[PDB]
Amino acid sequence: GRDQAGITGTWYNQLGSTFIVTAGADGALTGTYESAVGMAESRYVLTGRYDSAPGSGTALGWTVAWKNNYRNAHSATTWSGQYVGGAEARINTQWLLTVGTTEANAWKSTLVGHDTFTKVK
Amino acid sequence: GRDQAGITGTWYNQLGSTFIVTAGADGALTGTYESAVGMAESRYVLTGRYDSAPGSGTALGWTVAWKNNYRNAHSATTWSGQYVGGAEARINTQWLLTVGTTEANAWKSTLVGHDTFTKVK
Amino acid sequence: GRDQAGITGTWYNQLGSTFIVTAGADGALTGTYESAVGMAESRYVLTGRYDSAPGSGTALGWTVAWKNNYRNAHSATTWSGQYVGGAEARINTQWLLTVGTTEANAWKSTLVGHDTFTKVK
Amino acid sequence: GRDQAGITGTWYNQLGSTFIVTAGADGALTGTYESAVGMAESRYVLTGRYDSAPGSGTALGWTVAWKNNYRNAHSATTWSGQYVGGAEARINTQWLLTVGTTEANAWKSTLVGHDTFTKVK
Ligand SMILES: [N+]
Ligand SMILES: [N+]
Ligand SMILES: [N+]
Ligand SMILES: [N+]
Repeated sequence: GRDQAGITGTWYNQLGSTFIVTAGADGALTGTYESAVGMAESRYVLTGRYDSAPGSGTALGWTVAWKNNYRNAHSATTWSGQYVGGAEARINTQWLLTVGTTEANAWKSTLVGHDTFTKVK
Repeated sequence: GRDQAGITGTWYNQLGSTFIVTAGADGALTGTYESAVGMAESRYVLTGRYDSAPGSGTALGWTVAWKNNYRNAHSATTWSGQYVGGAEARINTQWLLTVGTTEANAWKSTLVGHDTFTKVK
Repeated sequence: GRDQAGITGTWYNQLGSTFIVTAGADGALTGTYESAVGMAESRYVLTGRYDSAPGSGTALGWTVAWKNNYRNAHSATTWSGQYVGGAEARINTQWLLTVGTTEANAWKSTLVGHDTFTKVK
Repeated sequence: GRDQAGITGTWYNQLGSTFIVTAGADGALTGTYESAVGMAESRYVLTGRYDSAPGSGTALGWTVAWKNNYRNAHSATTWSGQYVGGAEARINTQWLLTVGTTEANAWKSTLVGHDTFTKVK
């Protein structure tokens, strides 16, 4: 993949969170995510996909379900965005966080936000 | 997983699209997605995660990168939502679709929408 | 405005909420919104804008701050969408609900959802 | 309103755009928005609402329909967010931009993004 080498590795967001990803030649993303905010402790599995054949950014997305051996926040976040390489490489994303709720509370089950990931803290 | 059996199988959205998923005991989602709208032909790989231990819905998300052996739309969609079981089982989602763009066009790179998936067409 | 007459009046969403709007020739929307869900009782002021000169839908949006003489939920919702006329007229929207929070909690301050409004309940 | 004086005036986003707003004691926002990106030239009317009685930010939102005497982009943007006062005052927002489309293209009618407004450029 064009940006396979650029994506693989460790990324940090504006809040302190870290994620470590391997991009496969087949478009796969696999790794772990460690949050700095919210009901999250330690690492969580992440999986996703990217465009392996894009001047344009490389579109990608991934999911974390917020369950590991220390916490279950009954929720999942998806990040959708694009990787931009270079000396100031970035993964710029928007995200959706859905919490498991009763049907009566489903209208308020999904938060939206944005994260910018860089190679340095 | 509590809803592993409920999630695994074939789901249809309000637009005609189909997706087929296997939920693993470990929280993994793997399968294929076939769209009915947009720049999409045939099946695309999908991967995601769900809460394996939630009255509450089961939070989940998944990603499709819109590249296969017939099309490359240089884009990825993530769906975030919850599975609700029963006779009228549903996966209710919001989604984010990011297109790879130049930096100048990044402000207009992400679409948002919603899909409701059911077990019958 | 092309759809001024079509927009002006009373609309109902899928949850029971009601809103009453006047569309001005100048692109203004003014009216009241009464919710069926959440921390809301009675009517709230709404204001917005629409495209007065669009086969295409008419783009529009409006805001409600959730403060009236009975409740203050320290929050505001914006709806963005389009009006489609005809025998089955609809206003199809996505919405963002932001709650006032401390800076530490700002990452979780905005909910996202969707509402479909029709002329009949 | 607690933050009426703090909100009233001129704000600049990260892209260069400017908006000038008057906050009324009754929760009204009125003013003009001038974009730096997209199909926009000169000023457009904006209207919105804010929480006049919130440590917490002040929730607010507003709408711009992208029609003036120079351009009609057949679209409207809503911003939802919160005002935070102080020496580094900010209005932090998410936004939804809906374009008028045919029914067949409605699934791709709404863009999502974020803007941070400050009192200095
Ligand atoms: N965010
Ligand atoms: N949608
Ligand atoms: N919703
Ligand atoms: N954005």
